[PDB]
Amino acid sequence: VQIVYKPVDLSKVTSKCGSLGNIHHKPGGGQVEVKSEKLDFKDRVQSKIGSLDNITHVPGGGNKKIETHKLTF
Amino acid sequence: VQIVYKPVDLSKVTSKCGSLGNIHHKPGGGQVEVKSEKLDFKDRVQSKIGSLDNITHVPGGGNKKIETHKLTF
Amino acid sequence: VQIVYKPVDLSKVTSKCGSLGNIHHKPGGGQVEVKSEKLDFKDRVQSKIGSLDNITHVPGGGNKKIETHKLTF
Amino acid sequence: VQIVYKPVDLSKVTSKCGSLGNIHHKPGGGQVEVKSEKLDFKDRVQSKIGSLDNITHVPGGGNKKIETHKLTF
Amino acid sequence: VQIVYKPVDLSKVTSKCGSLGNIHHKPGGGQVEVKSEKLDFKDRVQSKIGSLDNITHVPGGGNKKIETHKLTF
Amino acid sequence: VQIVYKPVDLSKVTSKCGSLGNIHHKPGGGQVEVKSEKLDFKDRVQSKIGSLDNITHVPGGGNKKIETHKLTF
Amino acid sequence: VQIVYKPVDLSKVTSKCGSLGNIHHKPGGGQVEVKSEKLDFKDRVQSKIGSLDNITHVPGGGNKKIETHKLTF
Amino acid sequence: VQIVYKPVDLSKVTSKCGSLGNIHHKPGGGQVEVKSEKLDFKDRVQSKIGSLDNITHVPGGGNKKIETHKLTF
Amino acid sequence: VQIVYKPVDLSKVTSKCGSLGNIHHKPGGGQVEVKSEKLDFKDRVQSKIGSLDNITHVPGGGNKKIETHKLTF
Amino acid sequence: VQIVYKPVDLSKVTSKCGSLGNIHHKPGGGQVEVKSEKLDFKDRVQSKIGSLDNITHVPGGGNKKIETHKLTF
Repeated sequence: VQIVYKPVDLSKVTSKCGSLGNIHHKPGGGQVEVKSEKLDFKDRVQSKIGSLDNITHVPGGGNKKIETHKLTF
Repeated sequence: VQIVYKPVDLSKVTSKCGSLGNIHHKPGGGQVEVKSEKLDFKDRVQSKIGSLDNITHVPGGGNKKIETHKLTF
Repeated sequence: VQIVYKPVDLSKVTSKCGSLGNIHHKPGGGQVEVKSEKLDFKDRVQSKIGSLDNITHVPGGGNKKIETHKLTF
Repeated sequence: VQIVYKPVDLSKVTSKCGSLGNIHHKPGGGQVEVKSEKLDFKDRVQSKIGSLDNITHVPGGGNKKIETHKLTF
Repeated sequence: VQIVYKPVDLSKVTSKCGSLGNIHHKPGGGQVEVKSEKLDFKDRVQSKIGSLDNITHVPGGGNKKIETHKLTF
Repeated sequence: VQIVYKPVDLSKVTSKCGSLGNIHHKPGGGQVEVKSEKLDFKDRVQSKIGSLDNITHVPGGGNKKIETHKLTF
Repeated sequence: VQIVYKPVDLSKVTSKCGSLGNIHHKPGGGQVEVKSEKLDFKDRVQSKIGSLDNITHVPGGGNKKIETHKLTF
Repeated sequence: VQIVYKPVDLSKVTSKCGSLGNIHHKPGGGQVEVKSEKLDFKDRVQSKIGSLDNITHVPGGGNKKIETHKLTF
Repeated sequence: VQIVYKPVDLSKVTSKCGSLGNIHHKPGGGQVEVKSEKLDFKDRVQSKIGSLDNITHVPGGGNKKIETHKLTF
Repeated sequence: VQIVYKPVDLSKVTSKCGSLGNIHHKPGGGQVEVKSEKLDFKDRVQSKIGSLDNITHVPGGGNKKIETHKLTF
């Protein structure tokens, strides 16, 4: 049994931008109310309960390359 | 048994932009109310309960390349 | 038994934009009310309960290439 | 049994930006109230309960390359 | 049984930015109230309860490369 | 010339209420936009321009008696 | 010329209430925008321009008696 | 010329209340924007421009008696 | 010419309340923006420009009697 | 010419309250921005520009009697 795994990746993920700006984010407050009793989180649990979040994200690039290589024998 | 895995990727994911701007995000508050009793989250659980979130996302690029390579023997 | 896997990808996903802007997002608040009792989330569960979210997304590019390669023997 | 794992990655994830700026983030406060009784978090649990967070993120680049290589025998 | 693991990575994650600035972050305070009784956190638990955080993050670069190599015999 | 003005008022305006309650008022926000140029208000002018008001009025009584007595010679 | 002005008022404006309560007022924010140029208010002018007001008024009584007596010779 | 002004007022404006309470007022923020150029207010001018006010008024009584007596010769 | 002004006022404005309480006022912040150029206020001018006020008023009584007596010869 | 001014006032403005309390006022911050150039206030001008005020007023009584007596010859 002979297994050869040799994928080739010469790809390009790119961007160019002249001018990025004059970005205004102005949230008018607000009310969040959460009521619960018992929280039992067992395995690989990701959670957010009760939030009023404000996020401004302005990267010059922000490009992504995600890759998975899985070989199982 | 001979298995050869050698995919070739020379692809391009790209963008160009002159000017990006004059972006206004102004949420008028609001009310969120959540009531529950028992939360049992067991395996690989991702959750958001009770939220008033405001997100402004203005990347110059924001391009993505996602790739999965899975070989099972 | 001989298996050869060698797909070739030289593709292009691209964009060009002169000017991107004068984007206004102004939500007039609002009310969200959610009532529940028992939440049992077991495996690979993604959820959002009770939300008033505002998202402004203005990428210069925003192009995507998604690819899956699965070989099972 | 012969297994050869030698993937090749010569990829590029890049960006260029002339000018990035005039970014304003001005949250109008707000109210967050969370009530619970028992929190039992057992294994690999990531959580946020009761928050009013404000995040401004403006990287010049912000590009990402994420890669996983898993070989199981 | 012969196993050879020799992946090659000559990739590039980069950015260039001329001018980054005039970034204003001005949160209007706010109220956060959290009430609970019993918190039992057992293994690999990461959590935040009751917060009003303000984060301004403006890196010149901020690029990331994350890589995992796992071989199990 | 003899003028006699002597009206007699022994009237009663009354109310009785056992229990007043469980009153819920929950407006779902909304948008109001008003555009004008020149406002010239000269004499005894009462006005409201551009509003999103919410009024809850729950008096135990709220009874009124309005009376005008005008004698002109 | 003889003028006699002697009106008699022995009236009653009253109320009785056992229990007044469980009153909830929860406005969902909202947006108000007003644009004008020239405001010229000359005599006895009462005005409100551009508002998002929330009023909760719960008097135990709230009864009123308004009376005007005008004699002109 | 004989003028006699002698009005008689023995009136009663009253209230009684057992229990007044459990009153909740929770505004969900909101946005108010007002733009103008020239404001010329000359005589006896009462005004409010650009507001987001929240008023909770819960008097035990709150009864009123307003009276005007005007004699002109 | 004989003028006699002798009005008689033996009136009563009153209230009684057993218990007044459990009053909650919780504003969710908000945004107020006002732009103007020239404000010329000449005589007996009362004004409020640009406000986000929160008033809680809970008097045990709060009763009022307002009276005007004007004689002009 | 004989003018007699002798009004009689034996009125009562009163209140009684057993228990006054459990009053909570919790403003969620907020943003107020006011821009102007020239403010010319000439005679008997009362004004407030640009404010975020919070007032809690809980008098045991709070009753008022206002009276004006004006005789002009």
